[PDB]
Amino acid sequence: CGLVASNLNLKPGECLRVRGEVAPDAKSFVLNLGKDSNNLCLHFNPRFNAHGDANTIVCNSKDGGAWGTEQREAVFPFQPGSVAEVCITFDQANLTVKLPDGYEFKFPNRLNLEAINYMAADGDFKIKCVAFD
Amino acid sequence: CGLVASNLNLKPGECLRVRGEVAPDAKSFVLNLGKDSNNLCLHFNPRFNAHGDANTIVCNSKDGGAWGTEQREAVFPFQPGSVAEVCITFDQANLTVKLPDGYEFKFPNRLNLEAINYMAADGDFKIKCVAFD
Ligand SMILES: CCCO[C@@H]1O[C@H](CO)[C@@H](O[C@@H]2O[C@H](CO)[C@H](O)[C@H](OCc3cn(CC(=O)c4cccc(O)c4)nn3)[C@H]2O)[C@H](O)[C@H]1NC(C)=O
Ligand SMILES: CCCO[C@@H]1O[C@H](CO)[C@@H](O[C@@H]2O[C@H](CO)[C@H](O)[C@H](OCc3cn(CC(=O)c4cccc(O)c4)nn3)[C@H]2O)[C@H](O)[C@H]1NC(C)=O
Repeated sequence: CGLVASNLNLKPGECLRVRGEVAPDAKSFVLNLGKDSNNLCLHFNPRFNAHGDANTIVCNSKDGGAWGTEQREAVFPFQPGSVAEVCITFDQANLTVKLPDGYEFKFPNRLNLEAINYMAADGDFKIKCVAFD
Repeated sequence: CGLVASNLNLKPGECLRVRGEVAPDAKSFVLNLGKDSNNLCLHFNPRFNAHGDANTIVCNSKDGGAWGTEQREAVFPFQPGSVAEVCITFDQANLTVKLPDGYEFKFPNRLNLEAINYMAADGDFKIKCVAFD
């Protein structure tokens, strides 16, 4: 288990930036954002090779412990053995996730949070920097 | 409170860098580092005007919930309403705290910690970036 941060108080429009090292033999990594471990407005899960999936970004939510409906994106701007930065903001409608190689997508905001207060990292990604604009 | 982070996995010799905003009306701010909230190898508390002190850094430890003996530093390179970076490293014997304007001091590692896994901020200091080298 990686870094866990709480009391983030990230408000709408504000940008969370996370930079880390993807392991040379990375299979999967996770960035979870929300209120706490049972309440995630974003589970962000790039799979290099995990759960039968190759080079696929899997996203979901978790509401009161229940996983929501999974969604997949169609670009994979991550390499094993490289540094990667991810930038995330939100409003009441969507989270906007900005990634390397110019790519960006929205994920619906399915929870009712006033602020994002919790972040947790897991898997094959070593956090080097977190910034809270 | 302010930001709380766990699973930091900071090891001897590694540098934890914290940048933030000292409030315009600052009286006091705190960075706590250790194993968890009850086991702090460093309670770092710059006091502009608080708890009987003026322009003094107070340091302490907390061991199993019990506060140690306070140490007061000789330097105070902070001002209200400014940005500040603090860099912390540690080893067997001491924490080394590097402050703005080239100041630094040592505080004994009273718990003999071999890893720092917990950090928390409180008071008139808003964390904007946390980095690991
Ligand atoms: C809809 C049902 C379809 O079948 C599958 O069902 C699976 C089980 O529910 C589903 O996987 C789960 O998807 C969730 C998101 O929708 C989560 O990604 C579930 O994992 C949660 C998790 C695991 N971990 C630890 C981790 O990622 C990790 C831990 C250590 C090392 C490492 O490289 C990674 N953290 N969070 C993950 O197990 C698969 O994504 C899903 N596949 C499809 C195509 O939908
Ligand atoms: C004046 C005669 C009594 O002596 C005092 O006794 C005090 C109580 O023991 C002692 O203070 C405590 O020292 C501890 C370290 O030895 C801690 O600093 C105690 O505070 C814990 C604390 C508080 N906070 C929240 C905080 O920093 C904050 C929160 C909101 C606004 C703000 O400006 C600041 N975080 N941690 C702090 O209350 C003071 O250091 C001590 N002072 C002297 C000069 O001896």
